[PDB]
This record gives sequence, C-alpha cells and structure tokens, in this order.
Amino acid sequence: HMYEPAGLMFARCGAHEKALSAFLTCGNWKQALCVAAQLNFTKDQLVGLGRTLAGKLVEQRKHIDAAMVLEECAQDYEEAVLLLLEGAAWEEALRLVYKYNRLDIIETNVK
Amino acid sequence: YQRFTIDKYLKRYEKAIGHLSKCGPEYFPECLNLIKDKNLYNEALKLYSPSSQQYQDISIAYGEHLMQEHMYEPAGLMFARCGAHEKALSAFLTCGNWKQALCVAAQLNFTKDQLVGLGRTLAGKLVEQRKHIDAAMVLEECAQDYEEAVLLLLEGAAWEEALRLVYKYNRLDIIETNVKPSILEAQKNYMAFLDSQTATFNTENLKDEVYHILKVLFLFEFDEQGRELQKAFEDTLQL
Amino acid sequence: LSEVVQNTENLKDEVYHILKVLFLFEFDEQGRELQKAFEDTLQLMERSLPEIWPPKINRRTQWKLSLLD
Repeated sequence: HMYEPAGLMFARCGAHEKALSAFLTCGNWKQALCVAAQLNFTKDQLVGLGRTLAGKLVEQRKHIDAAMVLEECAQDYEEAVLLLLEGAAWEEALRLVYKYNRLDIIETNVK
Repeated sequence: YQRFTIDKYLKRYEKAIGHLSKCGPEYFPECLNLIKDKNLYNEALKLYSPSSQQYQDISIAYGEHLMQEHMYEPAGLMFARCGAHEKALSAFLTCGNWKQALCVAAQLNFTKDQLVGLGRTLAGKLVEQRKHIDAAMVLEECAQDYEEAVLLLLEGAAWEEALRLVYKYNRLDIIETNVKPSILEAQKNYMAFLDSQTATFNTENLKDEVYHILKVLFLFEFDEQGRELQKAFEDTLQL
Repeated sequence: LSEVVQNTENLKDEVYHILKVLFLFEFDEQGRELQKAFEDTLQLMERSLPEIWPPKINRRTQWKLSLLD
C-alpha cells in the first residue's frame, strides 16, 4: 500500500502537516508536486518529474496531467494537443494552437 | 416575376426563392426580406450552397436572429462566421453565453496584448455562473498575479481539494493567505451543516467527496475532527 | 440488458459537443447521421423498457443542435 496515505503522511511525517519530504511512492499528481515543490529539491528544469507524471496519469486515461505539467515544462504543447485529441479535449487543443500559433496542424490530423 | 408570382400564389415559396436566386441579384434584397421576415432563411441556405457572399450574409442573419436571448452556442458561432476573425465583428460573447467567451479566449488574438477587460468580464461571468474554472488561464491571463488568483480561488473556495496554487510556499504563506484558517472555517461550517441535515433523517455525492476531501483536514493537525464529521457520513449509512 | 442500456446513455453530451466541433468544419451531414442513429437506438430502448418491466434514465440530457437539426 505505497499509495496516497503512505506517501501522504510521509510528506507529513505523521499528523504534522509537512514534517518530512524527499519521498514519494507513485506521485498521483498531488504527492508528487507536494514532494517536488515543498522543500524544493529539483525544479521542473529537471523535467523528469513532468515526464513521469505525464506517462503515469496518461496511462491512467487522464490526459490532463500533461496538459497541466507541460505548461510548466518545455513547449511540447503539440504533444499536449495530440493527447487532448486522443482524449477528445478539443477546445484545449484549440487554445494551444491559437496561443502557440501552431496553425499548420489546424486540419492535418484533427479533422 | 411571372413564374415567381405563380409560385407565391400556390405557395411554392421554396421554388419561388429558387426562381428569385436563379433570376439574378435584383431579387436578393426581396429574397432576403422574404426568408428572414418569416425566418425561412434556414431552408434557403440549406438549399443554397456556400459559393457566394450571399451564403455568409444569410448565415450572419441566421446567427443574429438566433442570438436574441439564446445562450445557444451555434447562434454565436454563426454570428461569428464573419468579422475580423472567426469570432464575429463584435464580441459575440456579449450575448451572455459563457461558452462564447471561452471560445473567444480560446482561439485567436483580438488586438489587445492581454485582453484585460475580457478577462475581468470572464471572471465576473464565471462567478455569476458559480463555475470555478476561472482559476486557470482565465485568471492567468488578465490577473497574472499568483496572489490575486489564489485569493479569487479562495472566494471560489475550491481549496478543500489541494489546488495549492502557491505550490507549498512558492510566493506566500498558508496562514498568511488565510488558507488553513479559511479551510478550518469552511470545514467546521460544513461539519455542522451535515449534522443538521442528518438531524432530519442524494447525499451519495458527499459519500466519497468529503471521504476524499477528508485529507484537507487530515493534512492539517485536526485528524481527530475527521470522525467528528464522519459521524454524519456514518449516519446516512443506516437509511 | 440493463447494463447495455446504461452503457448507451453515457454519451449524450459527448456526442452533443462533438457535433458542434465537427460543425466548425461543416460536417453537419455526418453529425446528422450520428444524431439519427443515436435517436433511433434511444427510441428502441425507450420502447423496450416497458416491455422488460430496472433503472430509470434521465430525460434532461441534451445531445441535439438546431443547425444539426
């Protein structure tokens, strides 16, 4: 049961709010960022956290994990657009294309 | 004329407008009058093809007639088929549909560096509609301040799940931003409210929501209070 | 049978928003086909429900568009 309670109260070291850090089991988008940001060890410049979160939660049929973390990560927005289309998130792909000016892909694949 | 008159007398209005369209642009004002006074432009354009400016004119007429009081998103889309962008000549979100606002903020630039007034109106509408998605690019565009966005989420009161927009003290403090105090206040108010509701003893929404929002209280020092509210969640178990 | 029935009602607003998404590219005919097929299946299960009897579906699911219609 290396899950939400275990890693949660690990970052808590018990009933205390944040009495420990530097340990996360799976990082279900909450304990991961709690570990990373609180007592900041590696920033998103060390983008491996973003990669792990995207892979894990997208494999968990989320596809919004990348849509949030890659905003803090590199400009891979197009991969985020692809994931949104796979997850049917249309208007978010529209936001990315009309903010990053990736207009070439407006009709190549989504249509 | 003659054939068109015979059409309109026998009520061949579809054939009448076909004759008008195929007989030249001298009838386009009259044809538009006939189709939009009686709201027959829909079948006209369905019969018509997107091959002239007349098609877009009929589309804009349809949108504007359907933009009256209608939150209907395709009404805004049709009114937006023209304009400086595919987002109408004017702010079609002014029709009052927040989806039109989301489309505007979601596609294309609109000559403002930040669209500040657009973001403020967007946040106002979201508050009026009780939709707590303003804590996003909505308030990350025109309210770039992390602190202001955190505050506005606090009035939105979605922190019972850890949105942690301060990312564990990136900018300011939990107590200083009254995060833990407001959490305790709301948790205790809702705490008493569930007991009040169970006094009258649907609720399945709170069956797991708080059962997974319990963490906002567990992550603090008031672990004992969990059961102190869980009792209400326990009570409804015996219905 | 009730399992498949409940499986069918989940896609109402999914289809609804997909309709407008397609309609920007003006795919009103394919979306119209989609709506017609969904409506026919909906009527099929709707009329079969009294025959069988047992969950009750919601009647306030929007999946139709005026331009689609």
